[PDB]
Amino acid sequence: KSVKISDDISITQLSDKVYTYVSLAEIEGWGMVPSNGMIVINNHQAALLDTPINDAQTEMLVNWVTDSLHAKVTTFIPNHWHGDCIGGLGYLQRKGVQSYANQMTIDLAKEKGLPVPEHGFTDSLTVSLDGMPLQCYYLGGGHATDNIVVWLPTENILFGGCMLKDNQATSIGNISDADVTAWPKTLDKVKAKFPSARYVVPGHGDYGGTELIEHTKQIVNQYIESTSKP
Amino acid sequence: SVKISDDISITQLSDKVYTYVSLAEIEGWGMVPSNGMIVINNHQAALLDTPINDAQTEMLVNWVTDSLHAKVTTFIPNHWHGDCIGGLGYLQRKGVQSYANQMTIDLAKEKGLPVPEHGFTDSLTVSLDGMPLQCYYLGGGHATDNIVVWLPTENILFGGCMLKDNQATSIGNISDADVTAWPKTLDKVKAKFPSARYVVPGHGDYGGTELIEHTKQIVNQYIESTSK
Ligand code: NA
Ligand code: NA
Ligand SMILES: [Zn+2]
Ligand SMILES: [Zn+2]
Ligand SMILES: [Zn+2]
Ligand SMILES: [Zn+2]
Repeated sequence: KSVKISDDISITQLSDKVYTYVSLAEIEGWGMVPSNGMIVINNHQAALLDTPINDAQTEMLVNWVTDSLHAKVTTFIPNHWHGDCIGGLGYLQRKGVQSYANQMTIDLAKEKGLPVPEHGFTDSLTVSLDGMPLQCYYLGGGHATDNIVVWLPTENILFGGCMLKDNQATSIGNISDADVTAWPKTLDKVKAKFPSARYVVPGHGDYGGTELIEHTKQIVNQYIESTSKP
Repeated sequence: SVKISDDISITQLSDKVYTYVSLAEIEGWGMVPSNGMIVINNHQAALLDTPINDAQTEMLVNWVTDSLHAKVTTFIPNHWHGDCIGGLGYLQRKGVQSYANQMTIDLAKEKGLPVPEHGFTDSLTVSLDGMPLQCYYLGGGHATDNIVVWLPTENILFGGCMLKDNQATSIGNISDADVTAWPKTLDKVKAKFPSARYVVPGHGDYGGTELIEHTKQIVNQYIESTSK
């Protein structure tokens, strides 16, 4: 599977230009919790999709991109406003990395005093990494009201983020910012929009293929039934 | 209105916004003036539409540098026509970053024209070092991919070529127009920007929100004069 690049960070290469990382960080009362993200590389320029929970781990990751990939991190896109998405944005901004996100994520970050991504979109936005398309789509609420997905057309790889659960997952998880009623519909749109997905990376846990989508949908619907009757 | 050169003049609309008019010849029609915008924040500038060519674009960009002491770092074209992206080649050679309707990008690619970098489909708010540049695609009009750029902190709308100045009587170049969709787009624009202080068209004098209704009338009148 992966390769360690820190005592807490491991990385898995999915394609010549795409890698997915696993960042482990302690969360009070849950021990070391892993969160996923992506590193996309084109012409020695890199895009980081989600940051680890803090600056320190984000800096480790970016230093690896420089030291081992000989790439400069120029681009950043977060899945949503949670920590496993923008926990390291303060460091990236100190470093001059440009950012793009769902306009909803920007409003939420501003409202909450968190580091704020620069450019906001409402429907879709294809960020060009020196000619390589990183297609960002907001298809509706799910795990978080502002959650988006990032599709890499040239690679057939989808970083669906936290709205998607890994195959070993059995619970809906943290729903404090979720839109459980919209969530199954959002998954339906994801399924239909990216039928050629070869790799599908969730916000936490092992990546897989398109089955993660149906897997997640069953979890949300089971959650809905469980908390509705009797 | 200040003269930048014999073929380019610029008018300041607010502390942070300027509108330029550059004159270039259209094969078979003579000299035609086209409009664009210069928005400035913390010595960084956004150019909305470029003159018809690299030469004129470079002239304008050096003036922003020397007279306005701002560096152009950002670019947004109204659509794929020359009066929007004619000087994109030069801008890209200068390291200027660009955002545009995805439609504009696809059109520029299929035509072998300079291609903007980042494409959006509904709306996009570009941050000029904190100053918002709100871009919206509200439907086809003068061109199928035409958008508008709203400056919320200024109440200034660069509507582009989908809008005509007050003196206009004709619909103008409609070779890439979506005439039947156009009035519907103007309705969407009207409902969306009732607070406009300045409304700048792709060609002609800028005015107020009245250019939107005026244009709707021109497009409708056109539809009539060709249906008798
Ligand atoms: Na993440
Ligand atoms: Na123009
Ligand atoms: Zn989350
Ligand atoms: Zn998460
Ligand atoms: Zn045009
Ligand atoms: Zn025009």
